[PDB]
Amino acid sequence: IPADFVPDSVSGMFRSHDFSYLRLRPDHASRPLWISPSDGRIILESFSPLAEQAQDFLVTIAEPISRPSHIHEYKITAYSLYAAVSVGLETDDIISVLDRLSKVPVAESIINFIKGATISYGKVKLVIKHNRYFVETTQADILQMLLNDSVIGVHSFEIANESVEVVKKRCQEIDYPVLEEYDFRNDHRNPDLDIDLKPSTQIRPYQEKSLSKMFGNGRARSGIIVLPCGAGKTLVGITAACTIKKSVIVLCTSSVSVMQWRQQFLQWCTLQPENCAVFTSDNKEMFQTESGLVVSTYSMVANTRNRSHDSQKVMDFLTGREWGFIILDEVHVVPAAMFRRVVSTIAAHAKLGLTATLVREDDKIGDLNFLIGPKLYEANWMELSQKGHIANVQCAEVWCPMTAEFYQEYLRETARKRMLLYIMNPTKFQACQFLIQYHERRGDKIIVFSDNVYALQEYALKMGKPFIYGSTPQQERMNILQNFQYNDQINTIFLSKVGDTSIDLPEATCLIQISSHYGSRRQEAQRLGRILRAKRRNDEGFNAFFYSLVSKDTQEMYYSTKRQAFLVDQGYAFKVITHLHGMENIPNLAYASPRERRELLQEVLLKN
Amino acid sequence: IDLLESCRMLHTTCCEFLKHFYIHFQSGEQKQASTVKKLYNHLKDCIEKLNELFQDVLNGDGESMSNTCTAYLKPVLNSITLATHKYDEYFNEYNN
Amino acid sequence: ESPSLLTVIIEIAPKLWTTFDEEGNEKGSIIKVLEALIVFLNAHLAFNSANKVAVIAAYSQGIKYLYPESTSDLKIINSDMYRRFRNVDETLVEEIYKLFELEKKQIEQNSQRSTLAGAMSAGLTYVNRISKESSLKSRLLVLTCGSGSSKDEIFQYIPIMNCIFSATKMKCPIDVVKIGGSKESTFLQQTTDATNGVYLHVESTEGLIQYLATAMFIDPSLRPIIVKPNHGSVDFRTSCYLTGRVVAVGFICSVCLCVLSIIPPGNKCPACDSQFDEHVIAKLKRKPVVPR
Amino acid sequence: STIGKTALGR
Amino acid sequence: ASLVASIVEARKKRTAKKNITPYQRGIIRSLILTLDCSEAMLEKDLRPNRHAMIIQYAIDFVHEFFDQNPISQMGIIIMRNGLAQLVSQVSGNPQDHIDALKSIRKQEPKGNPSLQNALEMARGLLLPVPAHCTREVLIVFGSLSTTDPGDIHQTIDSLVSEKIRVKVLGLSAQVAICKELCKATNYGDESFYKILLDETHLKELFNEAVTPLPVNKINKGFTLVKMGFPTRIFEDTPTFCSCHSKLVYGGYFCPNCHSKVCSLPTVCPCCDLMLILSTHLARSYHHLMPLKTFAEVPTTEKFRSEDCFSCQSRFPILTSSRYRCEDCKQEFCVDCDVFIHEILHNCPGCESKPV
Amino acid sequence: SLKHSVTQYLEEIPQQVQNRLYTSPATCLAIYRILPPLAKFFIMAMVFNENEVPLLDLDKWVNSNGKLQFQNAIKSMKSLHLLIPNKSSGTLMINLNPTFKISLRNALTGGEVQNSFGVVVEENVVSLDLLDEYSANKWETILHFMVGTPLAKIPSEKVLNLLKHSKLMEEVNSTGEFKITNEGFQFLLQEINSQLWTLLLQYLKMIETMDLVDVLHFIFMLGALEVGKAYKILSETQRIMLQDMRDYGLVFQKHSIFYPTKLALMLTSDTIPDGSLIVETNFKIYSYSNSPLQIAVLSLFVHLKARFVNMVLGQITRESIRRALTNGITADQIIAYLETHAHPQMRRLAEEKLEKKLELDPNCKEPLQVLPPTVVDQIRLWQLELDRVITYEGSLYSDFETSQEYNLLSKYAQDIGVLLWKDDKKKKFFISKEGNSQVLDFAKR
DNA sequence: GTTGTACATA
DNA sequence: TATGTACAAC
Ligand SMILES: Nc1ncnc2c1ncn2[C@@H]1O[C@H](COP(=O)(O)OP(=O)(O)O)[C@@H](O)[C@H]1O
Ligand code: BEF
Ligand SMILES: [Mg+2]
Ligand SMILES: [Zn+2]
Ligand SMILES: [Zn+2]
Ligand SMILES: [Zn+2]
Ligand SMILES: [Zn+2]
Ligand SMILES: [Zn+2]
Repeated sequence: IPADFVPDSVSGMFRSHDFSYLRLRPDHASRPLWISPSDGRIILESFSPLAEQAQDFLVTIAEPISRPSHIHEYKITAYSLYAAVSVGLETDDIISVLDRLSKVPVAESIINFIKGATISYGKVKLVIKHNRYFVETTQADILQMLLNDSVIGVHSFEIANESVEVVKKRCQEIDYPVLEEYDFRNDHRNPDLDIDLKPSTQIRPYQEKSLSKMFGNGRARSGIIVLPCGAGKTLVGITAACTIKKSVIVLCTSSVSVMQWRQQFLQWCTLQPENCAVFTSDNKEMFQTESGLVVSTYSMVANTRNRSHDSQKVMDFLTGREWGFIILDEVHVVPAAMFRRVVSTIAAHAKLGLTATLVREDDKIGDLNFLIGPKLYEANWMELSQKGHIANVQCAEVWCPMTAEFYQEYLRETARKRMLLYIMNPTKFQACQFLIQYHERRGDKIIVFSDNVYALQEYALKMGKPFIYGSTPQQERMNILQNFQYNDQINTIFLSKVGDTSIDLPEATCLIQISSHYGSRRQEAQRLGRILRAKRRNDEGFNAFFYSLVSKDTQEMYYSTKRQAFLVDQGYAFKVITHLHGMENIPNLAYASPRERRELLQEVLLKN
Repeated sequence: IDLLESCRMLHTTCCEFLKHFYIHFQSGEQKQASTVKKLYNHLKDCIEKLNELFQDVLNGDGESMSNTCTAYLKPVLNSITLATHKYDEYFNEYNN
Repeated sequence: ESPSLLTVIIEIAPKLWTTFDEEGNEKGSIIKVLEALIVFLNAHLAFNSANKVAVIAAYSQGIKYLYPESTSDLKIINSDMYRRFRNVDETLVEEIYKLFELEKKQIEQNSQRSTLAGAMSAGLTYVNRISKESSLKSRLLVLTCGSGSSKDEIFQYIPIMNCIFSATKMKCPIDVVKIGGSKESTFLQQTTDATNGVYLHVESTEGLIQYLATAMFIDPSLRPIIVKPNHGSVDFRTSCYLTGRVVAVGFICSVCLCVLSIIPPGNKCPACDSQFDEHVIAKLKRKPVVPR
Repeated sequence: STIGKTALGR
Repeated sequence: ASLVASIVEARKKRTAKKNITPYQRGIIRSLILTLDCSEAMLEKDLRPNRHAMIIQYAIDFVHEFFDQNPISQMGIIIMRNGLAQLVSQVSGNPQDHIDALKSIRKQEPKGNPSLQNALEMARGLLLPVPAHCTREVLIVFGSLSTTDPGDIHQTIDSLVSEKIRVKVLGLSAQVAICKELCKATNYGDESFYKILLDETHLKELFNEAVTPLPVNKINKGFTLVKMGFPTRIFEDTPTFCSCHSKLVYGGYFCPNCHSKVCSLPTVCPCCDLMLILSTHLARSYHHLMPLKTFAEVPTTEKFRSEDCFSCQSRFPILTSSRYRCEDCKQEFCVDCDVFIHEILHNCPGCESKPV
Repeated sequence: SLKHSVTQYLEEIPQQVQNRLYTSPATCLAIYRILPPLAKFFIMAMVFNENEVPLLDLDKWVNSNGKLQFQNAIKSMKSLHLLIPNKSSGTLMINLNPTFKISLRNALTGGEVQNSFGVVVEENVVSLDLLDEYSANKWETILHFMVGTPLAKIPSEKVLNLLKHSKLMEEVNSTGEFKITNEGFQFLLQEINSQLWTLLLQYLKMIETMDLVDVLHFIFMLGALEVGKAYKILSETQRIMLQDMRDYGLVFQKHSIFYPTKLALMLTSDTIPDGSLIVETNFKIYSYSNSPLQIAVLSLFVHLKARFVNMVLGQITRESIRRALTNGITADQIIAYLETHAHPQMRRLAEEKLEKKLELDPNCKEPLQVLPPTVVDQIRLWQLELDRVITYEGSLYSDFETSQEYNLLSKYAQDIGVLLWKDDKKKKFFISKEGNSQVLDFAKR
């Protein structure tokens, strides 16, 4: 309150949030940014000049909250600021740009917060030599700051391989955030790999921007690249591996996804098959060439207790060599209790993380800062949707009213048994069948998700359609996916939590949900990703669909409004469908008579 | 519709001769006289056709449409007779 | 629907109205016109409360803005009337008193050219100022007395014809009321016809309010729906440059665009001193060709 | 936008 | 200094407008509008695209061109697929040209441009033009290359022989042939090749071309043109028009053959005599007697009145907010000065001053 | 609705009163400005001539294109009885009211007026410092009190009774409080000119024995007076009227002299947008308004989060919408506020969205919508949540000796519209409490 | 086919 | 901490 600041009669409605004490600049009509002097929130006008010039600067320094059609909303925090400085940015540049783009003068509170979050970047650097990690520094003065540190223990000192996760986290608190850069141009000890992108490739604009933020200064930066599902993160990793020209290892959270890496990898670049090896439960042979590629999964690299005699040799092969590049697909699972060990065991000069969603329920999301690096680039979902790179989706949330017969038992039963009770309500069966028939007549490929295995099998058998879940062998699920892609007879397939992410189905154009995890917002975004890469995503008037069948007046509605809190932030709008037109005229519907409904109630309650 | 189309047909052709006659009449070259004479004869025939059309309408529509028919083609007929009158007056001054 | 600005341009001069009084049997008819104008302006202020009034007088030695008064109180009118009407009427009469006294001082001064073109040009400038300042329509009214035999109206052609185009760009109809012997003014009549205006000629000063309230009271907001009471028909023709007779078909110089009913003497233009080629002019001189 | 329609059942 | 910076910028702008000499300008013109519709026009430098913006400004240019030059003629050509396509013949009807431009707005531009083909077509359309009209071509070039079947130099020489004049409005940068085409055709002047730097400059460039081009001293084509002033008639019954052969309630009557016409100004379809109204000629008087520029009055001397002479606006009380006319010596406000030299074309003080 | 509302009331007043209302030229000058432009043109033509003009002559003036406007102009003029039509010798002669004719002539020609416009004391006061502040504070108090936002100085009993008597600001003694009504929201959305006329019309309707003619002679005369000048004091009834109007912020009179204010002149005629807001699919609000009123009205159905000098940002939530519906605000009005106060960007995008759907088919698949459909659906869906359970007060009828009796009583209730539910099998039916007495009386007979 | 272990959520 | 589900190995 740097003035008399007579409060307005309505100032009471704003509890300590009234920011009218500051005045507006004469050039307000041009400057697009409003800055909250207390909470750090930033409001951006996407319909005014200099909006594009700020849509990228704000992303670098601030993590988005919500980016709807017109008015964007960012927020400045310590985590976001750490990312900007790590790539290389001084407080002067941020202050100059923020002041130049702010309708109102930047308050001292925000200036202090940004100034306080300043680091002496580049003083400490972690290097790898013959599988030995040395914390080298460019000046001797740092030794008095590190060697005398309580936790620890042109100058460097040794550190244990496993203890890297301690020093890096400690380095975050002693004001020296270490940087993991790689001089692959000047690195001759590691055997180089000669792979380049073939001429047929065409790197999209956003892909180049994502790579520029990593190789901007010429040294491979270790960080995370965030792009919408289906944006081409696989090609981003391929390009990063192709330009680095060194042995690379890839970790993906499935066996199907591991295979699709190899197929796409052999396609987009010139890496011959002789130099590629896949390490999964089926086959474990390793490349004998001097420098090659290994594509595997966390489950095959993170296991510690018992390893098979055939797989123990592979782990030694992975650990023994000093790899030059590691790509972590779906990096939202690396900060788990055990998966993070893949960052300390497998030595790698540069670590890249690729994920569409960078959120999770617990607070371990920030652990990525000291594990693989900061967030380099993030792309708006709507920006790529309007440019034709990813298909548009008309999301919907169908309200299926639970019948009285089933609802009467929904109250008495316990919580652990309620889930199975409101997932198999007869009305949901009718809705799912009607939608599938309508879209099949529309010449669409449909995907149905269900976190509950019992519901998945029951739905599959009733409709006589294939299903995939945990117990399905790799060969069977791969065959099912290929058939669903190329076979005309197989129009739709039922998936489960296994295919919730990292499966490429370019022919998919419609998605339906009958079950879902408790409250995970990440799963909803990942499921929607299956259809964002539709082949016919550019023909006029095309609109993919995403249905969420829920039970009216049930605990599922509580989660449904909470399970779509991330998509709403990106700009997707969820509408409520209370009725399906032309649904009664369908000849036959499941559980249409009371006799069948009562039989289902007795059948499901038996398991309960 | 049939009568209206014929009137436009007659009007279009009558103006074409009027345009040609004036072009060859104001040229100022003596050699054009021969062509002017041919055009002048065509204009005289056009007057007869217009009069014949009125008579055809007069005895066909019983004067109900002849008054409107003459009005629709009154300016063109007036222009044609004026052109011939100017030719006759200058012809009298020059030849006679 | 919307407010409309009224700008009256009255042409008052000793030489004009004195001849009008002498020709007729009405003495002091200028008083009758002034009272009618005062009532007319009050009527305009009654059509709406958001419309302004402007009066520009063209006197023998220039122009003067009677209303609004320049930033730089005898009781001509009774004070019982409306405040807004009085605030305008009282100022108008006071400026009239000042101007005529000034004119009487310079009675012996020699004034040969009228100042109607300048007043109309000034009125258009005022219309632009109001439109740009502060969504307001405009209307020009020229209340001139044509009884006095004018010396030469040729010099009024180029200026007046320039006001027509400007008036057509701002959607500002200009109405003209003429009080005099001559029935038609070929320059004023063209101005009204080409600007969606109304031209009216009246011989008797008495009963002028009826003409003003019934003919020139049409606001710009309802022009498209009211048929103008104009009776005269204009030809949009101009007089020759060296003969002074209206020309239907003639010759015009391609350099200065000066109309010429006949070939100028000396085979040279009389307005720009441009020499015409003998061969080309001889082409025009050729006579019609008829067979021998 | 169908909000005033009957129940989705059948 | 911010306010002073604007005033000196205005003074600099007024500097170019101080030298207003009564140059001889050709009021009767014959213009050929050559627009570029090629692959190079698909760029997004001008929102939404070059093709859309150029057509939109072309329509506005057509409206302004005929409003200020009522007795002139215009034609439109487009460069498509390396060939010149004619979309409008030389005519005085502003509606025909606008209609053609609107149709062009739909077709996508493609192919390479060809200045020679467009110029050769222009040479033909302007061939049947009287000697008293100024033959001009206004090319809107957007490409940086030209593919032609013959020697462009020969065509440039031919254009000079026919006394044709060319104005070229480029988009990206200078092109050597265009500079030579404009220079060798405008008697050595190099001010007829304009490259826009933004959308706002583009609007000014089209608006500048509306004014007539001053003629050269050694190019003499003086003559007398036979014109006619018809009288409008009001007929109760519809009559056939002599130009379109349709039923129109009204129309003008020619004074040479009594044949009627629908709209003016147009050449009579019978006697080939130009028909115009006195207003059409009055529109161009300001191009022959331009109003002398007003000079800022220094604050050192004393002023006459505190308010404007024409609009009665209180002069804002450093710099004198007054503009005076030397002919009559009457102060004017800054607002009036703009309106007196752009919309109006007569100084109110001069007219008010008796002589 | 401004000229329609005032005109409509004048059509209800008996003609015998309209003739007396035209005696004061001050009223006629104001009544002259409310008529359509054509009516004023014809009236000005008839005022100065003391003769009768046939209706055919007036018809000749109007062009064929403007023929429709002529029907409305004559209808409005004749309804007010300003135009007296008389037919003589088969000619529908048209004349002007002599009282209205004389009043206009005196006003324009400045004749005797009997101080209809009042007098001037020549003691002017500063308007920006006092008149603007006085009315602005007085008008703010009533507006804020209406919006429900806390404010110390509550309006006097005069206007307070007017509000309660009218549909504005419904109050209940048993509840002990006041809240906005369905019409109250519409009143708040009306411009200052309409926001003032509605109150005056209610006051004029509530007036019981000041004199009706005196009230209008003052209201219309107030518009004649110019702001920022003194006016000496008038009728006995008008004296209390002047004091009463002092509570509405229209006139300032300290402790012999009263001064009109901006609102007094605003009564006669009129005088990016302030209030335009952007609504996203995230249920957020960003309003481009800087005023205590526009912010206060938004709080009725919005959860404000922070304020800036140039804009205010909020969020639509279930609690806020429920808070608005509990006060009686219908969802149809909320969408109207969001639709009538939409930002140009929303309209431009909607037009572009519609444009992408216009050329495709003639149906276009949709009409233009400024704001996303999902916001409308959620707001309407929440309203349904309030009406989830419907309860009626009444009685249940059972234990009928004969079926005919059950049908007779049940059918009678249906005829008078007091039947809510019935069952033939159980011979039971339920009727509303309102119709209980009628059904019981019918049962005995 | 089964047993010992993660990850993701109440 | 309990409970689903998916995964690797024997
Ligand atoms: N530059 C590109 N050219 C062609 N296809 C591409 C390109 N980038 C991505 N794709 C396609 O996009 C789809 C999804 O790619 P993927 O890398 O699996 O996406 P993500 O991992 O981001 O979900 C695949 O069909 C892939 O071939
Ligand atoms: F982001 Be993707 F769907 F792997
Ligand atoms: Mg992927
Ligand atoms: Zn000349
Ligand atoms: Zn025609
Ligand atoms: Zn002719
Ligand atoms: Zn001025
Ligand atoms: Zn001058």
